[PDB]
Amino acid sequence: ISLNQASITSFLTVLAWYPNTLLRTWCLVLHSLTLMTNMQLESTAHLLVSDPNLIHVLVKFLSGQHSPQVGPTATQAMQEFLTRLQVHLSSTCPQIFSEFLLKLIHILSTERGAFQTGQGP
Amino acid sequence: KFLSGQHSPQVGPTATQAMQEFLTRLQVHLSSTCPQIFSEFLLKLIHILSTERGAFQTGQGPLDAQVKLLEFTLEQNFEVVSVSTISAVIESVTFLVHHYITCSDKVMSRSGSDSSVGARACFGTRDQLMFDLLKLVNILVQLPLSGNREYSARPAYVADLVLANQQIMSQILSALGLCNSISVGDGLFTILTTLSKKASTVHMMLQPILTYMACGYMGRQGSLATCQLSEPLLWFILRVLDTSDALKAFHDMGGVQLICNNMVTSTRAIVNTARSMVSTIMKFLDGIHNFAPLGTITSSSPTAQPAEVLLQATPPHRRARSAAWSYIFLPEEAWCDLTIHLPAAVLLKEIHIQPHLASLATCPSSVSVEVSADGVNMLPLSTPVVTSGLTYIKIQLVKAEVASAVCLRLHRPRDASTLGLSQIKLLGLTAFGTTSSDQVSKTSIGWLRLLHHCLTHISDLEGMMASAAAPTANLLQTCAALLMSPYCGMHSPNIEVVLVKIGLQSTRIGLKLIDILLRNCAASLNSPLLFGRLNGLSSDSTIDILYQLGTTQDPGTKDRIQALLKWVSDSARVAAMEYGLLMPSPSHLHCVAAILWHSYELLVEYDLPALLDQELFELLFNWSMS
Amino acid sequence: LQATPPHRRARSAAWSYIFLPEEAWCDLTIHLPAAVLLKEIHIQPHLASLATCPSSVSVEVSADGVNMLPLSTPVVTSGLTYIKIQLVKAEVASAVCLRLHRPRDASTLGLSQIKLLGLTAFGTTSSD
Amino acid sequence: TCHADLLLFVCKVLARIANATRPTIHLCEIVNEPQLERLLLLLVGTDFNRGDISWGGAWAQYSLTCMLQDILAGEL
Amino acid sequence: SLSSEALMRRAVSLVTDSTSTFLSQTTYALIEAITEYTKAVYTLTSLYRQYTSLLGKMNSEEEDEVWQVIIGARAEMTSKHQEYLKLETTWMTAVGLSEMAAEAAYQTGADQASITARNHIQLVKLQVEEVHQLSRKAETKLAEAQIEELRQKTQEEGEERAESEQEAYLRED
Amino acid sequence: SLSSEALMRRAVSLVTDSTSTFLSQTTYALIEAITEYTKAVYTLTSLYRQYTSLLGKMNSEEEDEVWQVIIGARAEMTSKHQEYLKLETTWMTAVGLSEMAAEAAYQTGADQASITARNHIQLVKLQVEEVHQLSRKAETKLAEAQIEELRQKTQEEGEERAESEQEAYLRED
Repeated sequence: ISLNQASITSFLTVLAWYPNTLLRTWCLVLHSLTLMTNMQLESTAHLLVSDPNLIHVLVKFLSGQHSPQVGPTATQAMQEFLTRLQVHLSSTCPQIFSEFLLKLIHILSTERGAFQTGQGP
Repeated sequence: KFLSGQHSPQVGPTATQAMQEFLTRLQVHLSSTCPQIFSEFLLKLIHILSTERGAFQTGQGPLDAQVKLLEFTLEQNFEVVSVSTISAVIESVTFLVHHYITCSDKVMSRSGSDSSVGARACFGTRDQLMFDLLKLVNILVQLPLSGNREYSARPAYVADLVLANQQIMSQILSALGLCNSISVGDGLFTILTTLSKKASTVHMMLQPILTYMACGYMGRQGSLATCQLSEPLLWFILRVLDTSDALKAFHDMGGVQLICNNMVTSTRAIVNTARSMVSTIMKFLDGIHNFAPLGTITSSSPTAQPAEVLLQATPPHRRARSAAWSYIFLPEEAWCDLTIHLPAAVLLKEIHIQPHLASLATCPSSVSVEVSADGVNMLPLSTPVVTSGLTYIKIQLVKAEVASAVCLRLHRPRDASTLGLSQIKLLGLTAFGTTSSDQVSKTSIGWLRLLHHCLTHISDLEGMMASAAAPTANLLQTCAALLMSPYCGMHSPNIEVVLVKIGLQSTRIGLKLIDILLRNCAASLNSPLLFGRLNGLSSDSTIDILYQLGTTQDPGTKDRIQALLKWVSDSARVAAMEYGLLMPSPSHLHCVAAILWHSYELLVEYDLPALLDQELFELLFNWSMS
Repeated sequence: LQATPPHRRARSAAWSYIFLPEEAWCDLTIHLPAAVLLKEIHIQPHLASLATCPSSVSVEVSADGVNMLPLSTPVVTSGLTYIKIQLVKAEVASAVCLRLHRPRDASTLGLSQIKLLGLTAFGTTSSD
Repeated sequence: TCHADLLLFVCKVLARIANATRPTIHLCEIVNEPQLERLLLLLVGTDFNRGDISWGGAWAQYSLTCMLQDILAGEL
Repeated sequence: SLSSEALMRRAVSLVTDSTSTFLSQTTYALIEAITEYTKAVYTLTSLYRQYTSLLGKMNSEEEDEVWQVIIGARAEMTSKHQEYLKLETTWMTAVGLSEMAAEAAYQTGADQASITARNHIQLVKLQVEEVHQLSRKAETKLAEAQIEELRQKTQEEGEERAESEQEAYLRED
Repeated sequence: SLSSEALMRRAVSLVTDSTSTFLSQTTYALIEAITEYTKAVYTLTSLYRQYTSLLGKMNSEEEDEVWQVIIGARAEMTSKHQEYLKLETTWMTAVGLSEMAAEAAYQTGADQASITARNHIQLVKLQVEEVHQLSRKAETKLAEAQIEELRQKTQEEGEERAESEQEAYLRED
């Protein structure tokens, strides 16, 4: 089942504002995004990385009686998602993915970011 | 910064006591000269902490210190506090609590010592904080307002601003609708009760309720979209509808049509989960039950000791010196996994893991539960549960999930290289069989309970309500369906009162009601259908209704009696040769006879004998002899 | 406090605390005869019943032995067979108050031994 | 007026019949666009699902999902 | 293997009867120390009555010597309490052994031995709970004597306090 | 009472030696059953090797009889597997019993008895795990022989199946 550009944009927007995103929801989101990068829509990966909402989404994910961790499965899904982004962008435009990574890490590291406050998985 | 924060997030009694000591001194020094700035500071403080990405919303910071601050705030006097900040905190706090209830975790794991009441539980940790915030909101809405409505006084109230605020009211009412029968739900219910008491006019309180009842999830529209009801919210609405003035106002604003329209629509939008003759047939073909013994438990580590002993229904003796199962962690391993495959999918409700009580140091520090409905694609239920220091691991799924496999990922103990387990239980239900052991929220009955209260609570207004309720299409067909459905939170006699009062408020619907009970009860992809029920079926309820229609003395009585006799002749005629005619209920025929008998002995004011012509009598004789 | 620890298999906790239903923290104040340069605090839980091990420990230190000051936020201690709290910066301490949090899954807190390791200003014990 | 327990068997029978025919019946041959949209909205729609409360219960949700998956697999 | 299972069943009957005798001796030692505790409890009860009879300011060579004897009684009671608690911990270990033996008896098929084990376990546990009831009886009467001593002591205390307030009011006020 | 506690200690010594007797007996029965299982394992292994030598039509009047014998061997081996696994369950029951007995010993200060029991448990467990090693080698060798049987059967019957397809193509097509 192939979603269109509007569908993916709506998905990312909802995720950006979705307030109640629990861990199973996050695993679903990451698995779905992984599969979406594999869709033939401009490649879908470029659409995802070019969207600021993707950074908003991953920042929320990494910003978080349960342990703060997410467990190997959720973490493995996040790694799998990033790996798919990297693979699809390698042959066409990896600078935006790398720029995305640094922008992601920058946002997480800025004051009141995930790293500074020691929050998130 | 102080309240926003391997160490525990708490600060301990000493640091927490210092914050209370600090705040108390502020309060004392400001009491005799200017306490309003201190309260504004607290509310501004609480607002900042509650705003999105604030301390409370993200669950950050010392919970003990935050709760102590919240407990301290609840004892303060909020007179002469600007309305801007009060509305800001109420908006922020209600949004937060609505967020908390909607964002509740999927699984639930408490220690045996803990006996608190869940947030989604009424009329009885972060839960205490949310409840503490809700207590604060209740205090604020009761504050009288100054002459110019810009500061708290010392007869209007902040409740009017809250009630006049559509977003705040939507959050509170939608939030309470996710609760079920002191906890957070009590706080929402108390606040809503408080709003009703302080509302300037009954219309102020009713409009948010009616607005919520007029929309679906998050204010959505649509043919089949209807608001979520719950016993606490439904109980509250009934309290709101307790007076004649409120009921008159509810009627005047289209409330009765709204709830009646909702019942028809919501009844279309639900499938009965009550067990039916299909479940009985499965039983004829031969609280939760442990399916772990039936399953096979494996691990991804080739070197793990076989864990089948864990699945055995009988646990080992609590003082057994050797853990039934033990796992030796490689120096680089943090998680071990145990995959339980069940022979068939079950409605999983709890997972019990028993650590080796003799050596609790080998208990896993945390457990990550993944559930697979198909048993192939595991999906984490929630973040790992902290399990160090637990003699018993009870992981309760708030929403039971279909699960054919359960993967337990156990974290290496804090202070041991070996993980020792005694038993694993997978409790749940099957689809059918012996092991297959809030209705208002899951059925359309809540609308009918509202409709019944309107019709019966104040007799003097009954007529008006019936007149407003009768017109709606498919209302009677739906109420008959709810009458003949298995008990779903409303006893049949109350449904009978609704049907009788609706059918008796005018002759036209009495004929329709009689036809529905005797001839055709089906509705007249979004349209109501009510195809599920046989025509003309009789019960104690239907028989009583037909008797009540026949023996009630009013202008329409004659016509109704005629209809009954018509159905008799039609039935007899059809017998001599639409389902209600093909299979006339013997109980209803006797009910028609009893109606005729008791009408004769009551000296009715219409010509009963004229209706009993010889041709009908001959038909009955021919029928009976056949 | 005894210098000689109980047997590692001592089947009964040397000391136990029964928690009232409303009590979350129990406190143990060790007053020393004179101030010492405290460097570590060792707490030995009852190994036979770890369910009675405190869930967390809040260490307060008083150089004068009167005004206690928390060293840091409570340390999570559930699931630990041995509690070793090392002070990164040695502190002069004439009293040490250990606040032990109720265990997660037990109403009684069982302890075996508490060691206050450190140095004196002078004497034999005065050993970038 | 209908019951979830019957729904489970309706879904099972639907899937089995779909996968039983020699030219397996495709979901497009069974439904038209409004019907399929309503079918999926039963599973995912907020007018039929209210979070913890799902249309027909967990068993109905699972049976519908299984039927849809079986029909698709027969197609694929 | 006829001989193997037959002998193994017989051996589990030996474990069952040994563990039964052991648990009996353990119950007897437990009962002994419980009995000594009970004795000390009744002694402390009588000593509380004595001290109550000596309440109010009188010969300390009576009042506080009875108090000293009360301290001795308390030490006796507490030490015997600790010892019977050690015995009772071992007794619960013995119960656990007997239960594990009954399970071994099932797994081998010495269900007659398993049944006899269960019977002995129940008889022992019953009698133990009975002597526990005797202990609770003694402790309840001790608590009653404590309550009487409290009523009397507090009465005298408050009376003296009132009088001391009045005597302080006699002066400078 | 030192005499009371000493008699207690000797009672626990009795429990410890009776549990060591039962544990020894269960170990001996287990070792026997493990041995006979291993016998059936190596037998079935050799039988599979023979059957592999008889694969194909070369001697059907032998292949079918070695097959039947292999069925009887499978039945014997599997029934003995279940038997010795119940026996090993009882053995682990006895080990747990002897450990709880050492626990009672340490409690009563019969440390000599506790250590004797512990060393008995270690000796027994080592000898058990030695016969278990022999059983696991035998099972590995049976698995390997079965694997080679499956390879040879699938190869020879695969070539015969290809030949059957070719032979169907030789005629009428």
